[PDB]
Amino acid sequence: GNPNDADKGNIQTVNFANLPHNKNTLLVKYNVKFVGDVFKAELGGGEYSNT
Amino acid sequence: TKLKAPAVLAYSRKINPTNALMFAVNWSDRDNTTAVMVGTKTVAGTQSVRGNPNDADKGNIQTVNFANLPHNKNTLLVKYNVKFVGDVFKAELGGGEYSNTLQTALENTDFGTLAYRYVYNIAAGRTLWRNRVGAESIETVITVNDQTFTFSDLLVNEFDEDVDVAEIADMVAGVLSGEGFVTLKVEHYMLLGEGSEVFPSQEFVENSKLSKQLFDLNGQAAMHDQKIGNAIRTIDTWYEDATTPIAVEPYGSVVRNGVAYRAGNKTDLFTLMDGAVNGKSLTEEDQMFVTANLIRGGVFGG
Amino acid sequence: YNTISITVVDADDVGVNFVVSKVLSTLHNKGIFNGEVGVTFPRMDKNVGDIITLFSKTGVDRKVLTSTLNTLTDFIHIGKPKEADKVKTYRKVDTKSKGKLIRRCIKRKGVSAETAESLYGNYKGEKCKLPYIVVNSKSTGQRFSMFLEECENSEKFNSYGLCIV
Amino acid sequence: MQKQILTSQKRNMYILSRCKVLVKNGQVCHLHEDGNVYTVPYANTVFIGLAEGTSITNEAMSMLAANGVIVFWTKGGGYDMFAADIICHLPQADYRPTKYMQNWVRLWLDEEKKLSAAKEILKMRVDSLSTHVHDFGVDVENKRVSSIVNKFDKGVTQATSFESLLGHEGTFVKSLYKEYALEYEIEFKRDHKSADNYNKFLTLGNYYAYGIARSSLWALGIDNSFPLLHGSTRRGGLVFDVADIIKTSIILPLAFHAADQGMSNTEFKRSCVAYFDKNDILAYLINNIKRLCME
Amino acid sequence: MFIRIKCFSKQPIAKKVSREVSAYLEYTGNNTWEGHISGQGVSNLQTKLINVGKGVKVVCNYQDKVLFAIGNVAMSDTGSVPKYTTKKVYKPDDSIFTLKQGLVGVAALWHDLGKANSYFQRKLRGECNPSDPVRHEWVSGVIVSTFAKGNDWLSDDFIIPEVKHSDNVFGDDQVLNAVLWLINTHHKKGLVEDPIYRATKTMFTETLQCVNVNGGWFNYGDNIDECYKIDTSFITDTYVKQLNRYRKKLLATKHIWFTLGEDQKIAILQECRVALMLGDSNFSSDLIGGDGSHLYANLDECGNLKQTLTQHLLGVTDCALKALFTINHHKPVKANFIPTIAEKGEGKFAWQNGVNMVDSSIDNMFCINMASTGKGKTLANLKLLQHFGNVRCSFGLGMVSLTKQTAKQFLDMGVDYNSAAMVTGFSKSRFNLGSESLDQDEVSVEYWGQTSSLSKVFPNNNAGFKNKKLLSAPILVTTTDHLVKASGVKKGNKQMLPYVRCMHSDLVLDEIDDYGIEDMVVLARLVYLTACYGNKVIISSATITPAISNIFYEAYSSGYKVFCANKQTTYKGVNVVWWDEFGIKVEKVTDQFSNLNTRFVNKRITNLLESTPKHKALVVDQDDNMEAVKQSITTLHNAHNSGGVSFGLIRTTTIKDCVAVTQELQNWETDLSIKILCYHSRFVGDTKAQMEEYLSKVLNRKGDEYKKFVDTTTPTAYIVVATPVVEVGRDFDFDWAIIEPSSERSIVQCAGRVLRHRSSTPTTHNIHILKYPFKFYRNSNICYDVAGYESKGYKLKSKNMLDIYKKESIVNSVNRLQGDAAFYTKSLTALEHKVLLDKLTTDIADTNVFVGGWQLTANPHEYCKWRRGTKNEDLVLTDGKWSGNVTTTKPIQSKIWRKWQGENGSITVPEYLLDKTICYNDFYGGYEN
DNA sequence: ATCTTCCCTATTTAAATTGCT
DNA sequence: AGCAATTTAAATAGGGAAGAT
Ligand SMILES: [Mn+2]
Ligand SMILES: [Mn+2]
Repeated sequence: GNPNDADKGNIQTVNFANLPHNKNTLLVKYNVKFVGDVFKAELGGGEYSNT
Repeated sequence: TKLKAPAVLAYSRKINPTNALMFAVNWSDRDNTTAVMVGTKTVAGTQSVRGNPNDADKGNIQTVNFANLPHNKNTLLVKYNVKFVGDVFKAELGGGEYSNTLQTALENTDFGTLAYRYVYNIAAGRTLWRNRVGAESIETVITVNDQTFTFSDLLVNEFDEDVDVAEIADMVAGVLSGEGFVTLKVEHYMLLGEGSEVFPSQEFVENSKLSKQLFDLNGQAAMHDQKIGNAIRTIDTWYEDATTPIAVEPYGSVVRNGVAYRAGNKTDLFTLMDGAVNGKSLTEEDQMFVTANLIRGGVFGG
Repeated sequence: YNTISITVVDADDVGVNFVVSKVLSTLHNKGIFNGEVGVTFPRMDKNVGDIITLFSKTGVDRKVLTSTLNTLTDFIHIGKPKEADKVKTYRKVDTKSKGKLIRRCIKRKGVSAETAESLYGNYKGEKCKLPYIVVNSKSTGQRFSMFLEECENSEKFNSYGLCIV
Repeated sequence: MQKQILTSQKRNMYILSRCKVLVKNGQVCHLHEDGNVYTVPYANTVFIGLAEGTSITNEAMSMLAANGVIVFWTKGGGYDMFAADIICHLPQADYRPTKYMQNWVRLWLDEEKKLSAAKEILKMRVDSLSTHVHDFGVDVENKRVSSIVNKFDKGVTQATSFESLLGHEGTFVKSLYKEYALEYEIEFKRDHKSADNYNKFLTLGNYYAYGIARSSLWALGIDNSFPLLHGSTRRGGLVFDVADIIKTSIILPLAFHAADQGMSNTEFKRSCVAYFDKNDILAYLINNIKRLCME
Repeated sequence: MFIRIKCFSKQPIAKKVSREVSAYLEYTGNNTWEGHISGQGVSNLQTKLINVGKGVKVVCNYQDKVLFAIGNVAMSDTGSVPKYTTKKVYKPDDSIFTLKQGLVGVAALWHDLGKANSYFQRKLRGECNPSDPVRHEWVSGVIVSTFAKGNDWLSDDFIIPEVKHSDNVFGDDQVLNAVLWLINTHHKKGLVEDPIYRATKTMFTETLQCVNVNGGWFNYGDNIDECYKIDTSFITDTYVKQLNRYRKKLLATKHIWFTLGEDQKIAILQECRVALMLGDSNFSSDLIGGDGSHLYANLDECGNLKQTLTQHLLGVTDCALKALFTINHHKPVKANFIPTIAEKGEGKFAWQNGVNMVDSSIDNMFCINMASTGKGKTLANLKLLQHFGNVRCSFGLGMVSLTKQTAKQFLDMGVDYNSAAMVTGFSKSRFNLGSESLDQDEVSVEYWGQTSSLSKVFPNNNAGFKNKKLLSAPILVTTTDHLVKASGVKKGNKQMLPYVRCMHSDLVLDEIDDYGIEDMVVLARLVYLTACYGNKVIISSATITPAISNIFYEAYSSGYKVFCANKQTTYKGVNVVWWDEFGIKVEKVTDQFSNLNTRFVNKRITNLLESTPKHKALVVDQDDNMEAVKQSITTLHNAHNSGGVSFGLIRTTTIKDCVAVTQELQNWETDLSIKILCYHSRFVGDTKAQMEEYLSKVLNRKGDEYKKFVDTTTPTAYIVVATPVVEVGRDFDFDWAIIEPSSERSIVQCAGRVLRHRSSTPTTHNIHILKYPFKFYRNSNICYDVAGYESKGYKLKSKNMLDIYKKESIVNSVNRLQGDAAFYTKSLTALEHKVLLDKLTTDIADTNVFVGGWQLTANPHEYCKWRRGTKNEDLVLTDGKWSGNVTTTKPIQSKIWRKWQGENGSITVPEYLLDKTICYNDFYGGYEN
């Protein structure tokens, strides 16, 4: 929007995460659990869900 | 027509440099890299603040940092990896009713010149603000896809012709115009002298706090990644009354000079992207400026 | 006395005064100010200015000082040697703060530390608001701020370009 | 410094004869060879002319040019049939509007466009007749004048070459000049070196229409050196098209009326001022070149 | 255009103007030029003939009428160019000029006798409070009253006696009382707080006896004894002889003072007070340097002692005497003879030939121009002024932009800046963008003009730009507040410049119905003051109410009685010129104005009624006005649209009402494509101006140029929700309007915003009037008081508009033109007329219009305040950052068509709404949230 | 009374000269 | 060559007084 506050600093703090400069690879660990009984409604009805 | 800009429209940063870690070497002993340590000296002095006149009697034991070269090494070595990434026209938060029009309005961008000026700011020493000052010898080594490039005498203010920067600029423009990435490991060796005081980047302190924080990764002096990113995009010589290259900002604004060069004179990025998606004829320089902003990225919404 | 100009240009990425101070340091370390070359600044209003002006009586040439400031050539400009009948000569004024003179009271009068605090407790603490430069001192290994102000012209100068006595 | 008076609404109009033109005490004036100093209103003058025995100075010419008064010199004709050479000082220090010159150039360089402009400008004299009708002389809408301008329009419509335009130009000039001669019951032959009043009134009106045409062309920045009608007989520049658009409508009936009533030349000067001022012939010519340039 | 310029100047200035006039015209000899020039040529000749210096003596003739006359050249009364000019022409029983001279001279030698107390001496030297306990004008009045009670004040030696503190200094002697009021009110007028005195006092002395020291003079009162111990060092040579000659002048002329009427005495003493402040400020402005010490009056900028009181009194006397002489013996500079006015009006301007039915030699004229909008009312006013000869008038108009519109009309028709002076005294930052060279608009403030001879008697040669444009203007197109201060002010010398302006110039007040009631009262006071010096008042209002037209005629009649008995002429009556677009009528009216005015009104009504009805209004039955607005928008889009595209105006009353209608319509689910604009007055400088220019260029329906400023391709409802800022001074043309009822003149004006430019008659209904105002749900006792003439003293019995208005009605000016006093408690029109005759009545009261006796006091300027508004503080937006408790917010973004952003400017917030955040927003300005 | 003639009265135009650009 | 400053002087306008009808 306004260009007349393009002057002076924006100056704020943010969070950052960098690799340390002795290792060059990022590892991402997670566990994905696929679960069955997918067509049953956990808390819905019993006519519409079975159809 | 009247293609109004999205309020969520943002672009990712496409020149990603690492923090510029700083080491002490000699000029002919370039392999022995000892890390430049930030020392910190204590200074005794009473506090003087506007809001607390009652607390001025006793306190404020402050301990200000500093960083010099050791007294056996005369060369400061600055190591950082600059990562240029492609598809600068992809908006990450924007979309594609406006960003796709930008793709098809900035396809005629000569990325060659854009990349040249990026690699020239990498190599000539724009990333070495206060520690290239007073150095009797400047050297830059760029390692890119198992290719080594050597630069000795490049004046940083004008972007003169040298085939070495040009060679790298080719693959950098091929990345930036297309898809992919390229990584330039940049090591700067500047011979300042025996025990000359070096200049790391500064953390923001409060009006009070301490005098000056120098940038530390794990105790060693370094310089900010965004500060190097300011150096790389310092290519803007296309605003009206362009004297020196400034950092490519959406408003052409430098904070330290107290003036904005492209704000308020219809050459700001936002008017140029609205002109691009409404399809008026852009020149090459302002379109190159818009593509440089999209390489820089940032949220453009309102 | 004939004189030469050293104007700091394109120093926005780095403050102008840092380049001015590095020009002073490089003019000090490679000779130049032997005892007779002096400095003056046309634009001291609140900043030290961006022009160093050397008014040596024997004459300063472009070649010697451009070889001297080979390190600042990226953001320096040197004018041709012009003449001036009167130059506005500055001198060095230094500040003292507490412990400085306390150590003086250790080594001159030979008194103890507590009585040296006693004679100086309610005194001292002057604050110089004059325009200045920030100088690397090489013989004494610490970096400081040097204050300059207007004084009557002296025949002899220091190794920095300021007046003596 | 204000609007500096636009050229189309400038009104004063002179040809100075046997007087050295100078500046006294601020104003441009002319001093005859008896001591008489008559002031020239340079802020409202369209053109001045300089006859035999005239001599203008430097700062007088400057005050005419910076105000924007086109100045010519009447003598210079040395042939037997043609008004040969009139020397004309253009005020170019006033930087002119530009795109009207670009439009005139884009029509001048294209040959078919120059021919098309030649066509419309030949019927411009025909509509000049229709618009500017005098109270004396002939009536324009009689059978003979309408028959000859109809033959002229039919011939200039089917014309395809500039030499055909020159021939039809000659038949048009012969037709009008002789019909006016018939009305005023005289025998007329157009010779610029003749003592007959119908002839030197026509040369005085030639000079008047020349000055009007350079003021109209200079008001839009158009040079005389782009003649859209050219030939062996017709070699004067663009002034010999924008000057003789208004012969047979304005000058030639006024010249014949002045040579019929037969007082001195000054009533003819003042009658040219009166008709160029009342009907706004200068602004009419400027607006016609305006609708020429953007079409 | 053929002109002839004759010059009779002396000195080398005659030769210096000859260069410029010989640059533009031919020389016919004998210092006479004659020739053909253009319109702007005449202007360039004016601009460089006036600026060349003082003493230019130039007369120009276009054909045979005088174009212009530079200087006070007598030139032509009948023939032109005299010969043996000389002095001692008339020398009459001037009487009242000798009376004003004697009063001003006697008072001005006594106006600063009260600075001789020791308190004023230590105030000038600076060891006490600069505010006196009793003001020095009252101390000098105490001196003069004590001298009059002791000795015979008219023929005796002076000697200042021992004076004490007096609460009142006004006795019975009418002339002494005049001198005392001139002495005491040479800085400010006395203010009477007393309700019984304000209720009853009418006469000259009988009101003046109620002017005590507690009306502003008695500030705090602890050093009264030092404020009344006085030295008598004024007894010198020239002061005593000046006092003696002026006192004997008064002595010889005061026999005609008792033969005056109340109206005369008030107007003559107003003139004397104006001349006295003129002389006092003129001598206080300049630095004289010399002094005889021991006593002092004024201080310089350095605070040093200057202007000793004897020569200060003498200087104020002679300056006031010279002020009086130049303001009472001035042939003022008039405008050029505009040649684009005098020809005949064609077509819809053909009624402007009514000036050929008015006498050109009448000394007075009271025009009531009842012509409708779009007929060129201001051009007709200029034509009427130019029918009597050369023009000298003050076009006083409401709003800045209406003065800009009249200035642009004056510029493009025939009037240059050598005759016109557009005055807007705020220096607004509304600039024209796009193209400066291709503008051909934006009338500006330069005024090459001609400086009048009255500037030498004003303080420090008038002023800079603004007061030179005020006083020296032949035609003064101004905002009205630069003219209403002529009737008088509280504190200072701000009365004199519009007073001396309106003394020698006519007054033209256009659309006086848009002003407030007190504003109209002080405007009719200005009309009375203008008629006091024989100038002509042109009122131009179509929707005039008989009450207004009557009280303005009675003000003009009292003023013309002042002017008639002032020049010792028998009063034949006022030349009233009734005027509209259907005819004119000029009658010499000294009595029975009401029957002639109502007969002209009925003739105009019958000339309006056989024309086709252009505004058919239906009062809705839907109680809730929110959904009434919804249903009326749907109905009038389905009935009145131009191929699916319709323009609607929701006229509401106040700002939070406007944002309520906007926020309801934005959240209103419908198949209609509503596109909403907010058009109230609380907006930042930038945003507001942008709305104005856009609206003026999209609602222009005289051509189809608007098709390109809006999207007319898609069927769209372009709705503008506005407050009464749309019904005043806006040249807008809506397809239909939905009106929240506040007053009937609002109904007529918003009817004038529908089909203003077109001539197509509506078929069913083009106006839907709401059932209730929205204040009914907030205050059922009174709801029409906001932007209406309902109030606490005039309450409608029912607030239902079926009860107080016609359900189906053709809305025109007829209901306002007729005038009904009966049944005002259950009809809106009769409520309006009632208030108008009950506030603008033929009485003097204290806040009334015939004010007599109170002009001497400060009461008509305190209790009748011009532009009486609320406290009004100004929250200012500075570069996007607001000043006070503003808090920018976000609008609903549902149907906004156009929203202009703003960064600078200021918003005017009442102090009541300063308590909470005004919450400024880009779409709608101020609200309560 | 009006109007003319004449004497102040100085105010008011025109010429004359001459550096200056 | 035009002009400006600046002198120099001739003349124009006006007011008062006195003499005519
Ligand atoms: Mn006073
Ligand atoms: Mn005073």
